[PDB]
Amino acid sequence: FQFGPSIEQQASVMLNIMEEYDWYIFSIVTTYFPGYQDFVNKIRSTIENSF
Amino acid sequence: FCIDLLIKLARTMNFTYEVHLVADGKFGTQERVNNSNKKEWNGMMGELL
Repeated sequence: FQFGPSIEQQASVMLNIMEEYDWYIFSIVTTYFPGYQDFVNKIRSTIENSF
Repeated sequence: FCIDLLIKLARTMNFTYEVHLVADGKFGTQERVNNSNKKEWNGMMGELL
């Protein structure tokens, strides 16, 4: 076990700081680093589940 | 209305049927739930799939 953030919950904090300062305009830039599947999927999921 | 039409559909298309009410009581919508981090259908739509 590790004292480390997850890729998903790091993306969750990214949207939290966007919400407080009202940054709703998005742009995802990723590479072939083996975590790009999980990073954008978590971000895409939260977009569709809020007013 | 729909049971009378179903009896007609079964007779012409020659199949037998077992009718059961939907357990959820709902017609069916896509719900994330987020327990599995994936959307799933509820209601009659979920039962069919």
